[PDB]
Amino acid sequence: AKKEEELQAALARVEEEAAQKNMALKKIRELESQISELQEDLESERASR
Amino acid sequence: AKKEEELQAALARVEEEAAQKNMALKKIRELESQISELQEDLESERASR
Amino acid sequence: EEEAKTHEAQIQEMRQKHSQAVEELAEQLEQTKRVKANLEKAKQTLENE
Repeated sequence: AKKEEELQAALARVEEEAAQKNMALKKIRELESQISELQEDLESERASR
Repeated sequence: AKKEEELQAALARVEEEAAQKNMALKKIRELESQISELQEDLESERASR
Repeated sequence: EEEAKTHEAQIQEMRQKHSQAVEELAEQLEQTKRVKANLEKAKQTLENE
């Protein structure tokens, strides 16, 4: 029961950590997309200048 | 005996997920600084325009 | 100026449409690599049993 109880807690940590990792991964993709759009504006603004 | 190996595997998975999650935080900080620097560069280029 | 601006917009669309297609295909490729790591561990565990 000690290892079984501790195993359930360890498994729950993976699920809890996976939830935060999913949001972090999605935020990284969203932030990366904004960097691409910002880079295009810099090149377009610099080219227009 | 076999259950002990499963508990160690679950605990090790938390370290692997935590390591990958911790790495995402470092990349998120870089994107935040790059986004802030890109905004300043765009403002300077737009202001100079 | 209108022709250059219109022609320049075509290159901008290619940098986003083609990039999104490569990013979508690249995302699926990275998922297969992670699945290969999990499958490799199952072979060592299944072979031991």
